[PDB]
Amino acid sequence: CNGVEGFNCYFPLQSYGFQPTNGVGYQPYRVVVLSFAT
Amino acid sequence: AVVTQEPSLTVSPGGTVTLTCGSSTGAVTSGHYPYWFQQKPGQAPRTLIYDTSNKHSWTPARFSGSLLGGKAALTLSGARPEDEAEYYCLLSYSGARGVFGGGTKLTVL
Amino acid sequence: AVVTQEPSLTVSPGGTVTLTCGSSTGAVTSGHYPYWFQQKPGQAPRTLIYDTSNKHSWTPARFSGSLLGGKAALTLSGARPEDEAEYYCLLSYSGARGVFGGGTKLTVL
Amino acid sequence: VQLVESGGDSVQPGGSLRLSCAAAGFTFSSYWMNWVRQAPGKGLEWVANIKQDGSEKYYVDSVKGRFTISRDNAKNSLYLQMNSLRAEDTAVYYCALSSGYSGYAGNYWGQGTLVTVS
Amino acid sequence: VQLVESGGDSVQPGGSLRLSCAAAGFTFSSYWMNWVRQAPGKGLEWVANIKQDGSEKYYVDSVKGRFTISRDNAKNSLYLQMNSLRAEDTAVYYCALSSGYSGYAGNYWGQGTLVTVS
Repeated sequence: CNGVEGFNCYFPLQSYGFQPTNGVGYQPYRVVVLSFAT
Repeated sequence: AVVTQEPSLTVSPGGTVTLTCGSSTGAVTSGHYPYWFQQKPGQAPRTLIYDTSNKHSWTPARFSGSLLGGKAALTLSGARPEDEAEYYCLLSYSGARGVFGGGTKLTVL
Repeated sequence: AVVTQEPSLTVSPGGTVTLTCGSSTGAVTSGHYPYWFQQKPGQAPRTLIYDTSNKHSWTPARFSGSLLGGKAALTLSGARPEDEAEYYCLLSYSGARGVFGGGTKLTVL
Repeated sequence: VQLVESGGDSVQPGGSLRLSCAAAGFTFSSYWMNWVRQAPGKGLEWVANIKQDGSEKYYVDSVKGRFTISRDNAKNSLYLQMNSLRAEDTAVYYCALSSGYSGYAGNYWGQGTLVTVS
Repeated sequence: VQLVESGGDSVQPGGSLRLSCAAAGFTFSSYWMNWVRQAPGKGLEWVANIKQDGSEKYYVDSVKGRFTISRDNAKNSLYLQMNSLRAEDTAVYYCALSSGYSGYAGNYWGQGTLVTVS
């Protein structure tokens, strides 16, 4: 896996297949987390 | 050692694509570990799909290395003008002596 | 969308029980919000455990909605003849399209 | 908290059947409404669901495109219509009320209605 | 991951030509090394392969007995020699690196070298 993509050597990132017709649970969702004096 | 493909496909921008490939005998399965390549004019062929369904890092995620009814395919979820290219398939057989299909030309309307 | 269970369990009166359930992929966690049901002959299924470990008011406290090594379970601290029933598990997945296991029959010796 | 389910009958394959469930003793439009079926001698099969406000529906893939759910919040009830019903689809259908975290699985169950296809 | 291929030139039919490919940016003796040719106006033709350690070689039947592959793991490169080269064999030859399950087909491609026979 020394710089060469192949079997058992995968690129670490994968995109989401977001489409308007892709059910409910496969739709894109916007998430904001507000993590907790000024 | 015969592999065939649909000679050409025309797709409207944003439309889907189904490019197909297969052997004259048996059926295409994961055991053929099918490969798909994309070639633009003046360029070397570039592998998009390897080992049936694994997609390369340089390949747009709009492309999908799916299989059909005993056939290999390279589909698109929405084609763009940038995708105009000749696409090629390669299947393995009894060993590492693969056979390429005739080539399937993809254009965008 | 595959869920499996141990087909049956036999427990002596006063003995403990470990009924198990799980998915063919990944592991069962609280994110599957697992449910367990009890069905006696002639009766509708009744939920005993919901959302992993919450027990219902009509469920004997001898029952416990615990998790095991990447699996759901319904255990007993001491089984009684009144508990003879078919038990079922249900897991959530990508959405509210849950899958039931094959069913685990509990009898008392 | 009572769930009253009916509509099961003896029907012919290739046809359709509409089942229904009425809520009593609780508010309908505050919970998710589930459908589960059980063939005699078999375990439970997940069939379908519907969100509290009817904006979302869920089906087990095996009935997708054949089963439809609709509801009337003013009557505290829901309907499940199954088209192209198969001879193999002999089962007791059950209405269940989901008050859990996701609304995906029921806590309270009705008595069930028997659907026989011949 | 670069594949540098050369050796293509204008040659006469009935003679022979040795092509070569050098690896850069990656380990040579961990992957299979492929050869593919493309006649202008035509699709891709599979020509040959060689196993990671050189113990096995593969050819398309059409070049069997004419094409030979050898390699030097200390130079990170391989050579393809084609004997009894035909006038019909006008094509760009490409070097490709196979890191896949079987090693039969390449993932990475070089720019190619043109072989013209007249």
